[PDB]
Amino acid sequence: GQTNRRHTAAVPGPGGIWSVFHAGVIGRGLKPPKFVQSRNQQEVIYNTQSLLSLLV
Amino acid sequence: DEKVFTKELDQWIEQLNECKQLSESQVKSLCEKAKEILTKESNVQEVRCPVTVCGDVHGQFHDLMELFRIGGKSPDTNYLFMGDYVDRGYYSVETVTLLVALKVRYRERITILRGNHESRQITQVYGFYDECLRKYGNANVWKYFTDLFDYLPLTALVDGQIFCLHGGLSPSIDTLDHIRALDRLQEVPHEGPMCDLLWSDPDDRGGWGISPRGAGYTFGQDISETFNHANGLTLVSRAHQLVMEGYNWCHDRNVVTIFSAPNYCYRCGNQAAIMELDDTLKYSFLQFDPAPR
Amino acid sequence: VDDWICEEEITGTDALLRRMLLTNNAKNHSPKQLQEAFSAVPVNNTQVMQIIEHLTLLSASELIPYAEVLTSNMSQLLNSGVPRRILQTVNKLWMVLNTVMPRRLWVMTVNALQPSQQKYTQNDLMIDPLIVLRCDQRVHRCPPLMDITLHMLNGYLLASKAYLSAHLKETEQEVTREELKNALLAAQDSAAVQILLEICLPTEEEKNLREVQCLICCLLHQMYIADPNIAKLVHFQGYPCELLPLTVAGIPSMHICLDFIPELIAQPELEKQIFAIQLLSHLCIQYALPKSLSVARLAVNVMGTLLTVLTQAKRYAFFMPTLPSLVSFCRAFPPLYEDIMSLLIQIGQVCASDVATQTRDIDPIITRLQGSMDPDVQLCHCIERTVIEIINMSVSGI
Amino acid sequence: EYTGFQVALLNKDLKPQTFRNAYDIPRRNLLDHLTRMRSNLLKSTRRFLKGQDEDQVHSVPIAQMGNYQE
Ligand SMILES: [Mn+2]
Ligand SMILES: [Mn+2]
Repeated sequence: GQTNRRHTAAVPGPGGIWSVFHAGVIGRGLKPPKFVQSRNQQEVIYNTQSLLSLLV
Repeated sequence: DEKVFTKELDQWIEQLNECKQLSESQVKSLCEKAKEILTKESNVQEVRCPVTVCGDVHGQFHDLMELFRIGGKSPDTNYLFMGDYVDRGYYSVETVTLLVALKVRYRERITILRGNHESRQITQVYGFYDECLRKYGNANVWKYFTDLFDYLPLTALVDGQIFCLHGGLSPSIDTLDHIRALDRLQEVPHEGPMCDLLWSDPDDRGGWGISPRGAGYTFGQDISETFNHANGLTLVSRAHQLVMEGYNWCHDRNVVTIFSAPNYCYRCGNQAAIMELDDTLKYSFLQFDPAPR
Repeated sequence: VDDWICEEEITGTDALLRRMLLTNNAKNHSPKQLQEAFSAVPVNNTQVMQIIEHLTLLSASELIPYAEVLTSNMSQLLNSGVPRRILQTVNKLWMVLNTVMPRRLWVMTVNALQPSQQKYTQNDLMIDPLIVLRCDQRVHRCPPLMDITLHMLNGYLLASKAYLSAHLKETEQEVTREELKNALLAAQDSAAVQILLEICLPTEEEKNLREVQCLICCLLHQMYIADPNIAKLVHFQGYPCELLPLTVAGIPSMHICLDFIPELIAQPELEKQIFAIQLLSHLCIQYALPKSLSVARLAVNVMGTLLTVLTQAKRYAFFMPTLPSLVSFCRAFPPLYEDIMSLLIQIGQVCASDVATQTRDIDPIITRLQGSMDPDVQLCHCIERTVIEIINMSVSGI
Repeated sequence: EYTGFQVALLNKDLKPQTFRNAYDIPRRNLLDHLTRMRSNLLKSTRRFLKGQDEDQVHSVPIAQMGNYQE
């Protein structure tokens, strides 16, 4: 193997006639939630067996 | 064993916060536990959000206490220090002792990097050796603190996206996997990847160049853009030059200088600043003045 | 002008005839009577419908005392199960009360339509008018309450214009301040437009909508004919492409949007160029003019020039969302066919060349017979599908 | 739009002034920036700034800024 509506619905308290707390966003936000790869070893070993049989 | 060491280390924190130096055996045990806790740490330590990244301290202990009064106490807000907290300051042993004791007390809440001043030769020539002789009496505590500086991690990574280091980039470093492959367990050389890691600095150039420091290189916007694109980064945080406003966004919103030692060498009069990455990577700047004395 | 023009004589003084012949004894109804009619622990909609239907015939000055109970009881009129005359007739009574007591009515309606608590004043609403768009979630699919919210938002936007002008004029003790106020007003109106257009999206839980969409289209048409600079700023900012039919079919004022498509397509930013191409395509579907055909030819030339100048990843990012616009351009205008066709064959073979650059998991070159894949084979598939769409458009196009 | 059209290229030395012009604010932070703009016009401070982030350009000298003080 290997927006704006929900933004403005939740901007209470820290705003008002005062400036917002932050200074900006570093990038586009959180870098995904990160993907977790999942395999099963029997298919891996037997597809490898099939390919090495074809090569041999 | 854990309870008695925990309460003794808490009393060490409380005695350090009121600016009292420790004893040699206490520094021995602190340095040994620091060696044990820093052995299991990579060259690029992933620090999860949120975190308040602070810059150079350079042995200004009351300014460090003010910094804790601004950004938050050490139990409650995460900190990431990009080294250079040992020279050019009157109270040097207290600063490094406080950082190391906070590291071994709060192992997920304090991240400490390595600066260029945190080497045997530079501490010997620029003041830490003299401070060592004048307070503790002999040169042996300098030996423990130099070994402790030897084991410190080089860089850090915030949410896979922000790269925090002391100095700058390297002509020999292309990927972050090469940072993790370096032998960190050695004093910083005069030439090589790690000396450039702890010694380089940005400048408005078009390429590499000899830094006016005797070691390291200098890099421009093209190099920083290439490094950010090729590694999936968007920001390079560093702390190596004196800044009046305490923060600089150089190389077109890619390299961020964060200096956190107000009134550097007590005669420059700079207003320091630190960066506070929230849980949404949604930042703000805390900009502060030197402490009353 | 809407509030004063709903006051005018409609046809034949039918309302006067009704207030002559149906409200002989309406003194039994009282504001507090409507108060426990609403606040019954079951939902007896019959008696509240009785009271409000009798409340239609009264004059606005006689309808002043019922503003308290109506406004305080708007919030109950959001649950699943209210009959439609209750909502429509409360909308009518709100429109009647809007002709006499508008400012107090708006500042009272903000404090009632808020989600379930902060009591808001007129100064905060004039400083920031976007709390009007911070109403309850259920308001977004209630057409009368959204109509009330839209009139309220337009009123508070004009209010904020006047308030910022007055606060700038008072606090002199000058060109920079004036242009800063102009920029604040422009970004403010653009933000209001963008929030309204994002209300117009279908929500993810469902994936009455059309009523909210057409009401928001009416308000946006009024705001665009008020000043075209907001329209230019919004189309420079951009909105999701799924709104591009709805915004073009429903707002007539988008015709003047054909004035700045040459300017929008000339911006260095790339996603602005995709937005310009798509917006131009939908406009050419809507309005088929010589101006539209000329800007369409300019669009084809711009796409060819960007085909000359684009890196492969940026080529995919540019040419993936555009290509249905070429179907729209070909559907609007026959004389562009071969020109369109030329662009397709060029893009086709250049993508084909890219397929030969590296090994692929599908090998599409030998597939001349008919998920997460390689971007190049996706681009080739998009090219062949847009050719299929063009051909089936031409066959069934009579 | 006829034989005189050139698509503009991105300029590195652009300096996009986010307070002087509404055209330079991106969508994804727009409401954020809007509030900040409002704060400026409601700050009524001694000094009014037309830029959110004016850090420095190339060099931060101690002597240059220390001369502008008593
Ligand atoms: Mn230092
Ligand atoms: Mn340094």
